[PDB]
Amino acid sequence: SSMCLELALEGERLCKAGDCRAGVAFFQAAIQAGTEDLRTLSAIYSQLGNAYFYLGDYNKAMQYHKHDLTLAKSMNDRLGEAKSSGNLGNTLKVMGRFDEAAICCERHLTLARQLGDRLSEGRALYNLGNVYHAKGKHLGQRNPGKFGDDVKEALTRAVEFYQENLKLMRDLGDRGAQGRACGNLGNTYYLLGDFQAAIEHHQERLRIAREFGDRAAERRANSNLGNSHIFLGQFEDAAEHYKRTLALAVELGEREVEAQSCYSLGNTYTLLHEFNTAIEYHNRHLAIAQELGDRIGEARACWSLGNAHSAIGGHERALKYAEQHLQLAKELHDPVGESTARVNISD
Amino acid sequence: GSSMCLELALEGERLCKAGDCRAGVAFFQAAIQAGTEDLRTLSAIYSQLGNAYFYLGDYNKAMQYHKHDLTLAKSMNDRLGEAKSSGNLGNTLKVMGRFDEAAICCERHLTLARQLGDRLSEGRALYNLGNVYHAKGKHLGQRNPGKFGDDVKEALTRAVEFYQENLKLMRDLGDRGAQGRACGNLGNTYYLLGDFQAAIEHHQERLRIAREFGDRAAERRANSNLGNSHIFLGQFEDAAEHYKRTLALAVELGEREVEAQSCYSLGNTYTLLHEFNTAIEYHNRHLAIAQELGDRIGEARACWSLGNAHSAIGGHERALKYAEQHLQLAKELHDPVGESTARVNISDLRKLLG
Amino acid sequence: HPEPVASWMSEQRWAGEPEVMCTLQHKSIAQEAYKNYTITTSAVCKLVRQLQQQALSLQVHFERSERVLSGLQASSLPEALAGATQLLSHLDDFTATLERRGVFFNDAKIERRRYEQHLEQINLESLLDDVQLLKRHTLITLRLIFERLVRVLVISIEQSQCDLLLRANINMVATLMNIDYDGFRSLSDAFVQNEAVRTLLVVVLDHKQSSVRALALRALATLCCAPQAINQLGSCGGIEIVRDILQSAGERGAIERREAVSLLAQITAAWHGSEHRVPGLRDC
Amino acid sequence: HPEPVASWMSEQRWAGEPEVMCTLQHKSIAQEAYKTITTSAVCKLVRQLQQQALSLQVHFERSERVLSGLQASSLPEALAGATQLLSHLDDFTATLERRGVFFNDAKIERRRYEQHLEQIRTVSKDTRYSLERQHYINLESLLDDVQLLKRHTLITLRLIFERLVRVLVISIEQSQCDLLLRANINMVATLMNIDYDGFRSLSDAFVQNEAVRTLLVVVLDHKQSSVRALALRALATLCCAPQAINQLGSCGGIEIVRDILQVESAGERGAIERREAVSLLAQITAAWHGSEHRVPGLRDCAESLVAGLAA
Repeated sequence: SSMCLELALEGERLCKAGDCRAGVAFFQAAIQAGTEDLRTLSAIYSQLGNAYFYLGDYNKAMQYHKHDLTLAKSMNDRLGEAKSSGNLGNTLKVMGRFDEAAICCERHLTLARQLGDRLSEGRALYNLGNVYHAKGKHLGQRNPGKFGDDVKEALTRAVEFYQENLKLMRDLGDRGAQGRACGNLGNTYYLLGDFQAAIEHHQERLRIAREFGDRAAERRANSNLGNSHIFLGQFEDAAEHYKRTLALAVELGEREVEAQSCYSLGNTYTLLHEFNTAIEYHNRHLAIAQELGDRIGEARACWSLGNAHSAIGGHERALKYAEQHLQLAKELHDPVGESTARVNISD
Repeated sequence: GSSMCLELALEGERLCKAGDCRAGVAFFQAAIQAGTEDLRTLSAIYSQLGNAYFYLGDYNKAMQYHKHDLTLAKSMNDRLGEAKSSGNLGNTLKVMGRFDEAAICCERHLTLARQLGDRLSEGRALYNLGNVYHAKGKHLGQRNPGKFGDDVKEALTRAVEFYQENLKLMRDLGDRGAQGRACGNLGNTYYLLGDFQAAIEHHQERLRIAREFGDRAAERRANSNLGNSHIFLGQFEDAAEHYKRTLALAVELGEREVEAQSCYSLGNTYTLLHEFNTAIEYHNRHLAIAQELGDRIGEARACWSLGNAHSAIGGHERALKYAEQHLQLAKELHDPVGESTARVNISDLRKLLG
Repeated sequence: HPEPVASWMSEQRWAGEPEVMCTLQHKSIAQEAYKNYTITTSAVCKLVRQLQQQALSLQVHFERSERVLSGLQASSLPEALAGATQLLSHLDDFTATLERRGVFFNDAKIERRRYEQHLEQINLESLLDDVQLLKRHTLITLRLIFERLVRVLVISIEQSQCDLLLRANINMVATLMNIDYDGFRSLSDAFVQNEAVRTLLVVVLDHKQSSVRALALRALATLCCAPQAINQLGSCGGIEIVRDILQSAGERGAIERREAVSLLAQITAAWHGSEHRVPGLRDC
Repeated sequence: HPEPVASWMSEQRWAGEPEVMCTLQHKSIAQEAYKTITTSAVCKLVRQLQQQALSLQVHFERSERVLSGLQASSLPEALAGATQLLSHLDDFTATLERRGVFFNDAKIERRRYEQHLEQIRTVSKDTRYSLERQHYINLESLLDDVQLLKRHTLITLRLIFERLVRVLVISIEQSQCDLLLRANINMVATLMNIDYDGFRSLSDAFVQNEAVRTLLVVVLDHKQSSVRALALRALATLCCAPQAINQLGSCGGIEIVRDILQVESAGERGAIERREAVSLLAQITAAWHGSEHRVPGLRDCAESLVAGLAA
C-alpha cells in the first residue's frame, strides 16, 4: 500500500524521464503488493498503458487501458473514464481495430460534451478524425488498385469530424490547433480526390504556419500544395510551390527533403516539357542522393535522368544512365527495375 | 515565436516539474526575454512562473506573474485561460491573506465558468471560494472577531454556502470523491461554526466516501473529526469509538504524532467517561511517544493529565510525582501562564503528608 | 484553577483536519509548444530514446527467434513458422511506428523478401541464416536512423545561440549516452560519425564560462566508452587541452578540473595501474 | 509498360505531409497522494527547503552587503530590504515549524532546533520593533541582528537537513526491496547533484549519517552489479567534501574501488560498474587540496603517459 505508492512513484518518475521499461518494472512491482486506494491503482493502470504504448507493446497497453477504464467506470469518474477511453481508442487505432477505437473515441466525445469540457471535446473530435482517416488509409492499402466504397466512406467521415474540430477550434481561437486540423483536412481531401479543397485547407495551413513562423510546417504545406497542384494539371503552380518547398528545405538544412524536392521539381519540369531545366534538378537530386548513400533514390535518379536525356536527344548520356540504372537495380535486387533497365538499354 | 523562447520554456517546464524551480525560473525569464509572439505559450510561461514563485515562497512575485498571465489571456479573449489564471491568482491571494481580492478573483472564475458552461470548472470555482471564505473565517475567528459574532460568522457561513453549492453540483455530476472533499471541508466549517451535529453528518458522509475509494487517510481524518464533534456534543461513547478507529488507522499508516494525539484524545475522552484506568493507559502511550520524539510540551500535558487521572483513582502518591514533573517542565519551557502556577497549586493541594 | 480536560477541550475548539485547500492549476508549456510548433531538439531526443528502448525489444525478439531456429529452445517446426510470423509482424509494427513519428527511411526489403519466400514456400539452417541476415540488415538501417537523428542534436550544439540552451543541449547527449548498449540500441557510433567529440572539444576550447566547459567535459567523458571516440579525441589534440585544464593558470577551476580529470581517467581506463599509485597516494 | 514520371505520379497519389501530434492523456499518481512519511516526500521536502533557503540566503547576503557599505544603496532601500528580509524569514521559519516526527530518538537535536527557532522568532520581533518604532534607527545593531538571524537560521537548517537525510540513509541501510534500494540510492545521487555551502548545504547531513559507509556496504555485499554501479555513482557525488573523502578512506573505500578494477583483472563483475568506479577515483583525486608531492608527480606522469599513446 505504502510500498506500492513508493514503487509507483519511482515508476512514474522513470516514465517522465523516458526510461519506460524500468518504469514498467516498478509499476508491476507496485501492483505486486499494494493498494487499497483505487485512485492510485487506476493511475498505475493508466501509466502502464501509456508506458506499454511507448514501448510498442500494444497488447498490454490496450489491456491496462481497459483495466484503467473499468476502474474509472466503477468509480463513476466521468472525466477519468473519458481519458482512459481516449487512450484506449488511440491504442486500438494503432492496432488496426478501427471500429472499437471509433466506439471508444465516441465515448470520450459524449462524456466530454456531457461535462461541458470543450477542450476534451476538441481532442475527441481530432481523435475520431484520426481513426477514420487511418482507417481509410489502411483500407486503401489492403486493396491498392482502387479506392473502394469503404475507403471513401471512412475518409468522408474523417473529413466530417475534422471539420467539426475545425469549427470548435475556430470558435475557441486555438490557432495552432486550427493549423493541424487544416493540414489533416487537406491530406484527407487530397486522398478523397477533391484537390481544390485540399488546396484551400493546405493554404490556410500555410497561413497559420506563417503566423507562427514554423518553416518546417511551411515546407510541409508547400509540399502538399505542390502535390495537390500536380494532380490538378496545374504544373505552373506545382513548380511554384515546389520551389518554395526546396527553399524552406535548404533554409532548415534538411538533406533528404532537399533531395525529394529536387526530384519533384525535376518531374514537374519534365511534365512542362522544359527538359533542359529538369535535368538540372535531377542532377542535383542525384548529387544529394549519392552523397547520403541512397541507392534507391540513386536508381530512381538514374531512371529519370536517363529518360530525360533521351527526351532531349543526347542518348550517349542516357545510355550511361541506363547502365548505371541496371547496375543499381541488380545491386539492391529489384525484379522490376532490372527489366525496366533491360528494356531501355536496347530499345 | 522563435525556437529559442519555446525550447527555453520547455526546459524550464522540465526543471520545474522535476525539482529545481530556481533554475526553471531562470529558463522562463530567459524565455520572456526571447521571442514571444505566440501569446498562448507566453501566457503559459507567465502562469508557470507564477506557480514556480509560489513554490519558492515568493508569493508577491507569484501574484505578479499570475496577474500578468491573467491580463495576457484576457487581452487574447481566451475565456478558459482567463478562468484558470483567475483561479491561480485567487489561490495565491488567499494564501497571502488578501481574502477579499481572492474572493473577487475566484468569483470571476465562477461566473466565467458558468458562462463557458464547463461544469467541472464551476465546481472547482465553488470549492475554491469555499476555501477562501473558510480561511478568512478561521483567520478572523483566531485574530479579529469582534462584537458580536460577527464577521467570522458571516465568513464561515459564506464558506458553508459555497461548499454546499459545490457539493450539490458534484452530486448532480456524479463525482463521488469530490463529494468527499466537499463533505470534509463542509463538516469542518460546521465544526468551527458551532453546529456540531451537521458536522457529524457531513463528516460521516466523508467517512463513507473515503471507505468507498479506499482512501485510508481520508478515513482517518473523518474519524478524528467525528471524534471531536461527538466530544463537543457530549456523546463520549461515539467519540471513543471514532478516536479508537483514528488510532488504529494512525498506527496502520505510520503516523506517530497522530498516534500520540489520538492516545491523548482517548485519555481525555475516557476521563469524561469516568474510566480513569483506561484513560491512564492511553495517557501513558501518549507520554511514551511524546518522550520518544522530544515533544516537551506534550510531555507536560501528559504529566498534568496523568497527575489528575491518578488523583481520581486513588494513587495520589504517584500523582504528586507526575505533578512535580509537570512543574519542572513548566519551569523549563517558561510557562507561567498556568503550568507553573497550576502545578504549584495541584502540588500544594496534594502532598497531604507535608 | 485549570483542568487538563477543560484545557484540552478549549484547544480542540479550533482543531480539525481539512481537505485540500490549495489547488493551483498548471498551464502546460509542452502542449502548446508541441501543437503550435515543430520543435527539433528535445522531441528528437525523446524520440531517439523511445526508438532505443524499442530497438532493445526488437533485438531480444530476434535473439529469441534465433534460439528457436538454432535447435535450442526448439520444440516444434510449425511453431517456428508462427514465431516467424510474430517476428515479421513486430518488425513491421516498428516500421509503422517509425513512419507514424514522421521519420522516413529507405528500405530495400531484400533480406526480408528472402525470409518471406523461404517461409511462404515451406531445413532449419536455411531459415537461421535468413533470420541472421534480416537481423544484420535491420541493425544497419537502425544505426543509420540513429545517425540521422543524433545529427540534429550535434548541429544544435554547434549552432547554439543562447548559453542556457547550449548547456541543456550539451547535457542531452550526456543523458543519451548515460549507458552504452552493444546491440540495436547503440548510439555510440551515431555520435562518432557525427563528430560530436570534435564539437564538444570546440566548446571546451572556445567558450568563456568555466561551467559550460565543465559540462562539455562531462559529455566527452560519457562518450569515451567507444574506442573510435577516443581515437577521435586524440586526433583533435584533446589530451593537450585537458592537460591545459589541469597544468597552473588561474581562470578555470572547481567543477571544470573535476570533469577534466574524470575525462582523463575515463580515457585512461584502457589499463588500470596508476589508480593503485593513487591508492598509495591515499594510504599516506 | 513502365515509365519514370508515371511511376512518380502513381506513388505521389498517396503521399502527403501528416500533422503528427500525440493526443494521449495522462493520469498522475502524485495527485492521488495529494488530494507521512516515505523517502520520496522527504526528498521533495529537502529540495523545497534547499531552494527556499537559497532564495533566503541571497536576501541575507544582500542586506549584509548593503548595511556593511560593501554595496551602494540608499537608506530607505536598505530599511525596506531589511523589512522584507524579515518577512521572508518569518515565512520560512513558519515552514520550519511542525517537524516533530523526524526527531525520533533525537532529543538533544530537537532541544537545540526548537531553541534556535525561538531565538529566530524573538530576535526577528525585536528587530522589527527597531525598524517600525524607534526614532533614530541604530544601523549597527541592525546589521548585528541580521547577521545573528543568519547564524541561527544556518544552524536550524543544518539540524533539520541532518534528520531528513538520516531518513533516506537509514532507508538504504535497512532496505528490503531491491527496486526501492536502487530508487533511494538514485535519490541520494539526485540530492547531491549540486553541492552547496550556504543554507542549502547537505554535505554534513550525509557525512554525519555515515552515508559513505552505508553505500560502501552496498558496494561490498550486493549481488547485482547494476546496484553496485548505482552505489558507486552515488558515492562519487559525495566526495566533493573533504570530510566525506576522509570518511571514505577510513572505511578502506579506496582499496575496495581499487579491487573493483581488477580481481586478477577478471572479465566478470563489470562493466558499467568499472565506469562508475573510475569516476569515483576521479572525483576523489580531484582533491588535491594543497599538499603532497608524489600525488602530483604521479598524476603528471600519467598525464604524459596518456599524451604519448594518444598523439
